[PDB]
Amino acid sequence: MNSPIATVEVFTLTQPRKVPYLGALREGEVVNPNGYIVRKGNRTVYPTFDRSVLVRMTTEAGTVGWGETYGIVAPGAVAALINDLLAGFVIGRDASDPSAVYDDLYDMMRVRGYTGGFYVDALAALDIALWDIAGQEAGKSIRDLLGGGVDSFPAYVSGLPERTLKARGELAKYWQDRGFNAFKFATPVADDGPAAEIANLRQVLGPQAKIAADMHWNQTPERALELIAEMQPFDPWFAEAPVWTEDIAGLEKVSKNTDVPIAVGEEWRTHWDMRARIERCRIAIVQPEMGHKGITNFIRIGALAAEHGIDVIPHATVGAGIFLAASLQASSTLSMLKGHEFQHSIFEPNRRLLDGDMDCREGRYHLPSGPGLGVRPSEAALGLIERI
Amino acid sequence: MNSPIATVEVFTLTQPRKVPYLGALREGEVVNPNGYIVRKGNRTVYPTFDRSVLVRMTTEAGTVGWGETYGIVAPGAVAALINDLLAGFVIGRDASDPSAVYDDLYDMMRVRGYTGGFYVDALAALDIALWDIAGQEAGKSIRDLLGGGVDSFPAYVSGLPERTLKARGELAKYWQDRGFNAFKFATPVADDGPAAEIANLRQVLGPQAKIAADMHWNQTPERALELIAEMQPFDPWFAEAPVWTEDIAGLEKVSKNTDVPIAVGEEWRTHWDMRARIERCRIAIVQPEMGHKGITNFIRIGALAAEHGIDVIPHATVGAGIFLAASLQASSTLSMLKGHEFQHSIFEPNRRLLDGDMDCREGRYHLPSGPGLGVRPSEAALGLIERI
Ligand code: NA
Ligand code: NA
Repeated sequence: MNSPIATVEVFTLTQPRKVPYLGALREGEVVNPNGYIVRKGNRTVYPTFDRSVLVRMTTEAGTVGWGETYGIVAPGAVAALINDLLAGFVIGRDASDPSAVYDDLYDMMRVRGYTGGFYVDALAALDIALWDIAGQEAGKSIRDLLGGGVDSFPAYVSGLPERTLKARGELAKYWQDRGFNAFKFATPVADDGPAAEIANLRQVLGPQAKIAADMHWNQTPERALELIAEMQPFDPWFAEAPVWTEDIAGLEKVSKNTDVPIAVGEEWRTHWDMRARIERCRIAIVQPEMGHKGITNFIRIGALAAEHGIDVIPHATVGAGIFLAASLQASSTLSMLKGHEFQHSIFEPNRRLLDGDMDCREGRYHLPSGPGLGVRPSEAALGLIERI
Repeated sequence: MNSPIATVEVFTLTQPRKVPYLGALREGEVVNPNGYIVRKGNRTVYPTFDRSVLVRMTTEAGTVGWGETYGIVAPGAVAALINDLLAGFVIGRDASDPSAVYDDLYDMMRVRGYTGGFYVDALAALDIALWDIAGQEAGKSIRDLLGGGVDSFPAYVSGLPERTLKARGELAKYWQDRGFNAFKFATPVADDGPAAEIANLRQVLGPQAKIAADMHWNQTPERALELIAEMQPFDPWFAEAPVWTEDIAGLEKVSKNTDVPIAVGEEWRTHWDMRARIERCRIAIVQPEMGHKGITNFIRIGALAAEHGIDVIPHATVGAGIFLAASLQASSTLSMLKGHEFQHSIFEPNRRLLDGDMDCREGRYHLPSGPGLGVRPSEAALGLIERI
């Protein structure tokens, strides 16, 4: 029934970015070795390309599962973890209980403090591939295997890649006319500030639209609160990532001193990360990123949200569509799911990279139909992947 | 004058000697074909060879600094991080303000959640190399660059690698007679349990000996409190790692419900990790590991401990002697320093792998003389290093 894992193969898929992105670099920033650039304003490194890490996992019987995680930065890190260490402890196991395999792999390195970061990125890719196999072997979609899920849910527009405030609103209105009712903007994009941006968006989109602000971490708690106050006359849906990730005291302060819902969680890895915040802060929404987390982690974060009446609105990002499909599968089973980030500019071009009916239209994701993940890399994608 | 960094070279060094496991290999334990072994107790993975990652960093003027981090598992992860991402951001910088460079590197990935693990392992190795250069350029030891430190301080015996209770007591006494006054044992080891072990050690060593219990993580807070209460009559020096690292609520419960000092922190990476625990828990002792952390992080943790009256008792782990030399340099400056882990099997490799006069004799560490770290790899070590 469940055939042992025979092989674990790691790949990268690297392609040119197809969105204007270098407009964010306004301070004379220079490309560093291997194509990296640091934005001076937030000190964060960015790739000059799109890249993710893909895993092909094959049973003795020939069932092929796929997983994926972040590969934008030093994909050799995940590749080393899998090739040197983790693959050996997956091979010979089977997919009868994927979460048991995850928990064993996690346990190998937890006491040495590798409880997140690249280690969990690696585990995420293996976990998605193993659940894909489990579903295929059962003849069930992952969501079915997880107890049942819905086949569609709301999607919000993320990413307004235009140079001017005016053109950003025109882009949002274009998406509104396509049947989207929920939107998010990033505060560093906003030249006259987040208040002027939300003011424009609110005017353009009308009072019924949901308009969230991604505050993108780089504030003191006091400044975060000031900016949230400036935005609040325009009815923000939520304020996301008001302070640095490490600053739980600062998040606590922000969350207890505004009524604007606070959303966090894209950069977490496990429910343990969630526990550290919700035990201290007022968190309205969690925003898990499947590519960092894997299905086992995502399901446990979802269950913890249900315990505390916290809404779940998952993140989305640069990737081939494999971890996104995983996100949809897992998200669909969650009682606290309100909807899901939609990166139109990433999703649209990568239809070519996938076999499988995953769609997003008229403000809703439509889940794929097949057993397991329901998607796989297309023949075109297989021509592009490189071994790592 | 501080000359800009020209080159960053990454190596592994695999040792011809092997530190004992604490806990004899047991029926059913498997040597994986990948060269790793998972232990039946905590399900932590262990290597079959001791190995660390070394970094040689060279200025344009030709000053050579050395750093070191963990390499026991998947050293390709750190190597990829350094070769692909980090080295390019260090090249061109100088050692005038090593902590500024550390901060810039850390900031590149913090919003994506890479705030620890292998990322900070890699930063630790670079940070140690940069301080080594800074010292040599100033003609000052690292401790003198940091405002001055002691030239020696007490070491304690951090574990007792023998296969019986009786033999571990005899080994403790052997070290007591050779100048040691403080000892630690691992609670899962004795067949009769940790109360039986501490009772034996107390009887063998006498009232004056400090005897700590390393609880090795795998307890509920309730079970940890039960075991601590059983050991309590025998005057434990501290109870280390009573619950899982991620279980901050569990650590709070333990620390608030025993008067036995609680010690944690070898598997942390930054002062952020400390802040998350000390805000909620009663921590008596922090135990930073230089190989995971680097000088910048280690000193910040020391300063935070000083602010809160928390004792600092650093960890030690097998390596070539580079991160250990860094540990002694940084520890020597700390007002809260109350000792430092030692084991014969951990220290001994550095006698052949390092040139320099770092020592441990009669139960005390003695710091090397000379600028920077005051040590560098020996001809033997330069022979054995392999590029990665
Ligand atoms: Na997010
Ligand atoms: Na320790």
